[PDB]
Amino acid sequence: VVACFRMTPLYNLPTHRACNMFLESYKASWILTEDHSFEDRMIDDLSK
Amino acid sequence: GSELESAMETLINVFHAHSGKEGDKYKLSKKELKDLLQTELSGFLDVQKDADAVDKVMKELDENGDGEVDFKEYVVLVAALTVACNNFFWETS
Amino acid sequence: GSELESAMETLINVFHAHSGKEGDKYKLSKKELKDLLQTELSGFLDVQKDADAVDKVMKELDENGDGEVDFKEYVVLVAALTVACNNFFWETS
Ligand SMILES: [Ca+2]
Ligand SMILES: [Ca+2]
Ligand SMILES: [Ca+2]
Ligand SMILES: [Ca+2]
Repeated sequence: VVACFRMTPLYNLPTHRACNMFLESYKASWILTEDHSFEDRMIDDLSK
Repeated sequence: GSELESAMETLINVFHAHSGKEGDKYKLSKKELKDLLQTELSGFLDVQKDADAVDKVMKELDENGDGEVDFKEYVVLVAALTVACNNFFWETS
Repeated sequence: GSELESAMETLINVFHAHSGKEGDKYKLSKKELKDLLQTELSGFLDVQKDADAVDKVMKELDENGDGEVDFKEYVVLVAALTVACNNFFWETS
């Protein structure tokens, strides 16, 4: 029971700190995972 | 009348006595708290197996980050343990 | 020790007494809470003498706003204050 009495809740955290970590998490997962393949297009367009 | 005062003063006697013998006379250090709990509860505590569990529980219980358990923090935790014991009573069936 | 266990037992006893005194299941109405308070802590505590304090304490205890108090809320806060009183007594007064 004491293992959980701490409970370290996220919902109580101040908004600005939570937003600052949310940007980090979003960048880490979503944007980073997103895959864009533009190298072929860019090289072809430059070569033309 | 003053029965809650009696319970509270008994609490004070016990945890201060368990603090003084082992370390700083008043507060609750890690070793103080470990031996204290050993003295306090038997047949119910699961912390007996590892003193490192006592250490980490102390670390959390010291959100103030001083390594010493404040009296208010300790009493609120043992109130949560009263909560757990009442839940035990209801779970009994 | 088992004495501290009995201290929690005394808390539970006093709680369930006034939880059923007015029949509020297991939860302290405003009236049960008031009578409880001036019963357990005669002296340092005031409910009849401080009715505005009783009302503010009704709001504070009932952060949920239910107006009734279960075990967790008062055990936490009342234990904290009632034990911290003597800690201040030793420290300065
Ligand atoms: Ca100490
Ligand atoms: Ca602390
Ligand atoms: Ca009740
Ligand atoms: Ca309430």
